[PDB]
Amino acid sequence: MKFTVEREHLLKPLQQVSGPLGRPTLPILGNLLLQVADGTLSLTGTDLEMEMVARVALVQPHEPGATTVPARKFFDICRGLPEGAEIAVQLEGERMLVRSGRSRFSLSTLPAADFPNLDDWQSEVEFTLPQATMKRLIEATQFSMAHQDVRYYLNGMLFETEGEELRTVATDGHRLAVCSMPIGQSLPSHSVIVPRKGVIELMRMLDGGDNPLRVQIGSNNIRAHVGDFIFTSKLVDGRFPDYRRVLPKNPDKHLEAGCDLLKQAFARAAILSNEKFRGVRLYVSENQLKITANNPEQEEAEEILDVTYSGAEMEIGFNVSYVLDVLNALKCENVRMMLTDSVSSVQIEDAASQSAAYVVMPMRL
Amino acid sequence: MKFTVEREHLLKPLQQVSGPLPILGNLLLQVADGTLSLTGTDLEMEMVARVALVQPHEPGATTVPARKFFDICRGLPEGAEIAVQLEGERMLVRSGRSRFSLSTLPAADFPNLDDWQSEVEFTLPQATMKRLIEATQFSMAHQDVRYYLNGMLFETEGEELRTVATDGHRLAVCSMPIGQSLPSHSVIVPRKGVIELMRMLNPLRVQIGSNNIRAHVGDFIFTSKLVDGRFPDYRRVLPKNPDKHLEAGCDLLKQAFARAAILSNEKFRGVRLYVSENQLKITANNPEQEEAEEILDVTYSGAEMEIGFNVSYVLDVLNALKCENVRMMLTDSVSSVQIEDAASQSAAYVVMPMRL
Ligand SMILES: O=C(O)c1cc2[nH]c3c(c2cc1Cl)CCCC3
Ligand SMILES: [Ca+2]
Ligand SMILES: [Ca+2]
Ligand SMILES: [Ca+2]
Ligand SMILES: [Ca+2]
Ligand SMILES: [Ca+2]
Repeated sequence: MKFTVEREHLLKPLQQVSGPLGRPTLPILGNLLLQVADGTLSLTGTDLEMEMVARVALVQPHEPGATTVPARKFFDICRGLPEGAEIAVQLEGERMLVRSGRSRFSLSTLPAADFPNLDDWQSEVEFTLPQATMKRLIEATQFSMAHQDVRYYLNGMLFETEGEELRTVATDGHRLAVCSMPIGQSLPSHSVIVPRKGVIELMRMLDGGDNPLRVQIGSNNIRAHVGDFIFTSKLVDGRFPDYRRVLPKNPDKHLEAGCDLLKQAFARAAILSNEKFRGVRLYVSENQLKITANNPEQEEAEEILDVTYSGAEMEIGFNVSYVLDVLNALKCENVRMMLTDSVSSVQIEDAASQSAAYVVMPMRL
Repeated sequence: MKFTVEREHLLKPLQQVSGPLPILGNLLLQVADGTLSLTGTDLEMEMVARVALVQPHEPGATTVPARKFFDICRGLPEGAEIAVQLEGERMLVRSGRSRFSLSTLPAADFPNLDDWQSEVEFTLPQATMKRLIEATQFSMAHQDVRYYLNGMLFETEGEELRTVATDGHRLAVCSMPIGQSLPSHSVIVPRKGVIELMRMLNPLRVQIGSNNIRAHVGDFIFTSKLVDGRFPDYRRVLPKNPDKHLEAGCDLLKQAFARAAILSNEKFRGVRLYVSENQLKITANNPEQEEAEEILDVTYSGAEMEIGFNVSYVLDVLNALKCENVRMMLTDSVSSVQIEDAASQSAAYVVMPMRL
């Protein structure tokens, strides 16, 4: 194996493939697979559940072959080299030698034959969509995912195809987020759970260019194709909850308010809320919302806002962190809070769009 | 106590006094004459800020949580007026239609530092004191049992102010002329107070006493206790005669160190240096049998030798230097090495050799 590549053509691909890799349990998991074949350098990083592949064209003389080298060490060397540095790489048995100017580097290798290989799988549904659409879908729901839960299925994100739309669903049991976006393609119905790190990697590969994203989904796998990068991940088997049964059936009390004004009022009030439970009180009356928070230290905050509201008065408690999470994810001018009573969930949406909806459970305080 | 003041005039002062026991997490607010005074402390050091009050005000003093009162004022929108009044066991904060009642502790209970006399006084530009601290800060010890090293020596001599810092493995010296005739004096400022003095940096007026150090800049006053101990003489740490002189490009030397370090030992990162005529070879290796080598064009001419260095110690020096050319003054394979900028003698750095 032999290749010479300019620093900047190797740098970003190296960062991408290293994504799925802190403390590797076994030595080979800390390594990247390098392959030179048909004038192309393929790089691969894995964690047994997912793979990130980068393909790099070779304009300089090269020789076929494959080896694995430490990801972090090889990335650090290339990054450390000066801009425009020519990086000559050759496999020499047990070591891979890296040369650039009068800089010399020798890396430990493990056989390419020993590198983990995710089994082949048959695609069942395929569609293309803009990178921006995928970014929107992930950023709207990502925060609602559970962290290291025993209910493994909640630690991921549901991906749903229905009609002309692609949909994401995330919930941690306490609060729910759901976002739908049209893609202009007739789709069958699949409901697959994408793991936590898979959601991160999907988000990582969107460089904000106009390169379309090609998505393939199977019974047990998902694949995402952006530019010269191919991401494959195994899916999480389980029974993910339906969002249609979590959405409030009867929201009779609709409140409309400025998103940023609601956000900054909640943020100021949060300062004096209970440090563990993060509870804020909401009193809603005609065209006005009052936000109050108190902690065991006997401290009190109060905020008063002009809103649009015609319904009956009610008092309701919320975990302020959940509300602030929703409002930061919406990033719009006007927000809509769909209420029922003090013991039922709220539905929070963008006032101008039904494409995203949020459900937060009420709180006793 | 009662005052109404613009948000703009509180933001900067609040940030400075929240720099440095339950009462230590609070800020002392005093209203006297036509001034609001804000004080934060950690028992060792103290930061006082003054802000003028033109709106109807009432004199008095209380204490309120530092992080909370700051987060409230900063959380409010720009152009907001902030009305504050003490009402029994609570301080009421009002702006627009935002209300805040914070828990209080009496002003009489707030820990004030003992009164002390100034023995040495001098004024110097902000940029000079920044320069003096920046050049030596990294060489301070962190949690060493030798408490006198957990800080920085401030020395006056002739017309110069000098900072010295050492962790026993590497030492840093920097001298700057301030244009004033000074008495010879040395004091040790605690590392926490050193970093605080750095953040507040229009001349700075400095007052040094037997057990305290004070700094006046703008409308802020920083007072800190001194570390009571005997600090090592830098004059005896500098090598007697480093006859071997290596001159290298600062950035090239930096990058060649950072790249080689990648393949050194993860626990104690060191590189080997082979010096010959107009060439420097930087090598490194690890328990995985991995090797790095960096060849550099330099200016030397002296005798060939091999010497190892801790990567972090050298990089720290080169990052402080921020210059074109670095001069490395060597003696032998087992002795300390002096590092300086090639064009200036203001700063000197001494690093122990490392065995690899
Ligand atoms: O390596 C050196 O030149 C060196 C020598 C030193 N001798 C002493 C210290 C010291 C530091 C260095 Cl860097 C600090 C504590 C007092 C005695
Ligand atoms: Ca080799
Ligand atoms: Ca003022
Ligand atoms: Ca000032
Ligand atoms: Ca030699
Ligand atoms: Ca050696």
